[PDB]
Amino acid sequence: SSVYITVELAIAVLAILGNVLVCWAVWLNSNLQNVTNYFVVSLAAADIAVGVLAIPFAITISTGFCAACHGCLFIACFVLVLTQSSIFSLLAIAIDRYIAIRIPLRYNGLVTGTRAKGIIAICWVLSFAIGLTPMLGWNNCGQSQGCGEGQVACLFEDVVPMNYMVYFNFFACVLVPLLLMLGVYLRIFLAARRQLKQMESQPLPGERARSTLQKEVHAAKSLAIIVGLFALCWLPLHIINCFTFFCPDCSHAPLWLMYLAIVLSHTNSVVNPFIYAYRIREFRQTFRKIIRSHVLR
Amino acid sequence: EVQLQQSGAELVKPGSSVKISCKTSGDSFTAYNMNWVKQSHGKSLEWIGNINPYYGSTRYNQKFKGKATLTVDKSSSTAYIQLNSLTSEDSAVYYCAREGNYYDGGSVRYFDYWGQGTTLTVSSAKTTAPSVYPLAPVCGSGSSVTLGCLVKGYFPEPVTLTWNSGSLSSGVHTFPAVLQSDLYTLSSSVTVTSSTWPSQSITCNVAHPASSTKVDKKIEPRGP
Amino acid sequence: DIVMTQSPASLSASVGDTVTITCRASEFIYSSLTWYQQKQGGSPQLLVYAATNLADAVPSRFSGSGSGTQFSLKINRLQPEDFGTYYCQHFYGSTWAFGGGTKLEIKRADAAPTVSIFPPSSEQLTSGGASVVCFLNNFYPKDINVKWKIDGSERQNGVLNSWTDQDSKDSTYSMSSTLTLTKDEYERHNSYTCEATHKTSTSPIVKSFNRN
Ligand SMILES: CCCCCCCCCCCCO[C@@H]1O[C@H](CO)[C@@H](O[C@H]2O[C@H](CO)[C@@H](O)[C@H](O)[C@H]2O)[C@H](O)[C@H]1O
Ligand SMILES: Nc1nc(NCCc2ccc(O)cc2)nc2nc(-c3ccco3)nn12
Ligand SMILES: CCCCCCCCCCCCCCCCCC(=O)O
Ligand SMILES: CCCCCCCCCCCCCCCCCC(=O)O
Ligand SMILES: CCCCCCCCCCCCCCCCCC(=O)O
Ligand SMILES: CCCCCCCCCCCCCCCCCC(=O)O
Ligand SMILES: CCCCCCCCCCCCCCCCCC(=O)O
Ligand SMILES: CCCCCCCCCCCCCCCCCC(=O)O
Repeated sequence: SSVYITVELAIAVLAILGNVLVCWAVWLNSNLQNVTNYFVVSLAAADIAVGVLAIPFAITISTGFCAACHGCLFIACFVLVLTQSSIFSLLAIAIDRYIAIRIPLRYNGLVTGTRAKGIIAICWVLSFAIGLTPMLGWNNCGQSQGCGEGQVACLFEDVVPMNYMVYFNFFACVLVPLLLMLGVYLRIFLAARRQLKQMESQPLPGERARSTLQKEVHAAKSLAIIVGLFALCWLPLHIINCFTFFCPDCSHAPLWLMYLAIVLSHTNSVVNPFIYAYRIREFRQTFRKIIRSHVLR
Repeated sequence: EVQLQQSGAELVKPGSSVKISCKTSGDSFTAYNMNWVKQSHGKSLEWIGNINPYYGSTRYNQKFKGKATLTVDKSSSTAYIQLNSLTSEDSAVYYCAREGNYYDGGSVRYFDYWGQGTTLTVSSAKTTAPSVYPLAPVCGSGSSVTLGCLVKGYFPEPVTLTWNSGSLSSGVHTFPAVLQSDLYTLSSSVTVTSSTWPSQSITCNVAHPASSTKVDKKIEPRGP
Repeated sequence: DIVMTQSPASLSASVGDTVTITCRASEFIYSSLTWYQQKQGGSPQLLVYAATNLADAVPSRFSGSGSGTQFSLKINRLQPEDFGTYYCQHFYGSTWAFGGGTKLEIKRADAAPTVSIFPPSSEQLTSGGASVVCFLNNFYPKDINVKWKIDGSERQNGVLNSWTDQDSKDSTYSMSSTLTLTKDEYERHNSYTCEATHKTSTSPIVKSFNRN
């Protein structure tokens, strides 16, 4: 697999650039500085780590390294905590949009910068505690050979338990949040359509501006698309592991397929800046400013 | 149906302070920042500052720091601005506006609802009733004739100036008042067919409630 | 601090034609710019927000546009309800500022002023003052020039001018011009002329009197 490596490199460079661009935008332009965008910045950073770290670890583990059980389990599962943090932020954002759009009168005092701080900190902690189950002593170790004495080679499939990837990951810490996220979002959308359809039958300004509503709802859809693509990303991999696990002594997945879900899920962190540029005028204009500036500088 | 109702006009001496209020009805007061704007000479707008009703937290424009003080009584849904050490330059119309907020990916902000405005007049002038002078054509025409009424040396504004108790409507122009030293001066002209004057009685009416005066001046041909 | 600069300061136009207003920021505000409409004696009303976004019930004939430092509001087929003053405001940063405004006035056919001069009323002379008043009535365009002469010698002092807004009926402009003198100053002289110059004549409209 030559192409594969030059690939995971192309990824790292992309993800790093695009997300550094998002964070530089948010720092640079005051309009982007706000709770929603602190969670968005969390997403950016967690997707930068994958660029600088998770891909090199994706590239060592292919070549079958050998080391201490736990120090091996790190490089084995790291992108785990990243992915988890990505979910936590996505959900924080869905909820923030939910307060904003469903209960706009209490959003002012309810959602604050410092509280954003706290929820983010916490979410990172928990992204770790959950992120690597191995590190806490939960053990697939102790059951190549002559690799080493005090060193047991660490490769995902065997040194990574599939009784978790398909249970404490796919079933618990991914599908559930993703799902009540789909819920919160559909609730926002249906409700907003209801009250718009209502504002129509009663000439404005009945309660709040229709234009405003439609605008923040369009923005919510742009934000929910990010979730949709996240799902479209880790879903294939979790399907693979999913049915490969429920029939452990049944069949397994190829090289030429199985080596996708890794690439793909690794692609999940590349697209965000592009989705922003496409769906959101403030980012697009800022990226445009940063690039149109610091290029010809 | 949202409404911002501002307190009434204010007239004060220089050196004093004033508190203008804005009561909000038809929505939640604590949900939006309240802003104040100053309009000077009917034209230029300036942002004075804003206040968060929930916390009473404020941000001022640098220029008005120390001149303006913003405050809120949430109980009454009312926001106040208070101006201190008043000078003539503080004379203006003050608006409260309400700030709207939403997320398009940026923070989107606007003033969607404004108060009717509040007039502040700062002068060291004393209440003075006007001198009303009828102005008739130069001694000794055309198809039409133009008459005038000169209202001089008053304070404060406004005056009410009609002709023949408003029964004389068309052809009138009342000009904006101007300040001469400390006092206002204003004039009005009415133009009529020369068959109308002076065949018929034409009288300027001028009231100035501040001094509680009502005056009438018949326009009469100059001698002879 | 960020500074808005709006032009033109005043524009006259006819119902049915198209108009454009420009705001220019001293820094980069991106899209956060608001347009307000103020009608005479009214309060600013929200017109456009986020630089491109029509407020509720604003007619589609209004359009906002621009970004960064450069913005424009455009009105398509002008309607009579559209005359007034327009303002831009940036919401960028912690401290905000307004454009100087654009006053949108009705264009009508040129008109010559009707000019008439009134000597001091007797009651006033009794009071001890002397005020010579000149009216210049129902002219268009607004631009007009008034010259006060005493015994053929120009007088720039003691003169105070006032101008109406457009007339509610014919949309013309009028102006009063007042020459005040201490009664004794007034009597020391003989003839008084108030002389107007305006677009609609190649020679000054002149009204004079003597005190007999
Ligand atoms: C396989 C899994 C499938 C899961 C898919 C989930 C999607 C469902 C979205 C439901 C969102 C709203 O959920 C709930 O529904 C009812 C109406 O239906 C709402 O009620 C609302 O609509 C009704 C009219 O239709 C009004 O009478 C009511 O005033 C209004 O509040 C409740 O306020 C809301 O609590
Ligand atoms: N099952 C699995 N394998 C790998 N890499 C193993 C590569 C491989 C592929 C085929 C083969 O026969 C032996 C090994 N990475 C993996 N990452 C994940 C994963 C991360 C988060 C959720 O699932 N699962 N997963
Ligand atoms: C002080 C940091 C400067 C950053 C320059 C390049 C950008 C690289 C990563 C940093 C971005 C982090 C986002 C910070 C958001 C700012 C929040 C705020 O000021 O209220
Ligand atoms: C064991 C590994 C050590 C990791 C060190 C750093 C961990 C970082 C966790 C949280 C990410 C911080 C996000 C950066 C900026 C966000 C805050 C903000 O600007 O509002
Ligand atoms: C495993 C679940 C099977 C079916 C999926 C259910 C749909 C996904 C979301 C869950 C249902 C919607 C709950 C809405 C919560 C509303 C929040 C609130 O109280 O304001
Ligand atoms: C079973 C659920 C697993 C994953 C959930 C997927 C979420 C579904 C996608 C919803 C995103 C909404 C997209 C809105 C489209 C906007 C249209 C447009 O203006 O272009
Ligand atoms: C099974 C899990 C996969 C999820 C299913 C569907 C989710 C995919 C999201 C689809 C994205 C729609 C793109 C819309 C393009 C927007 C155009 C526009 O700018 O208006
Ligand atoms: C749009 C929602 C996406 C759903 C994600 C996961 C779906 C899983 C696919 C198949 C269902 C269960 C998998 C187990 C297959 C076992 C079949 C067997 O060999 O008996």
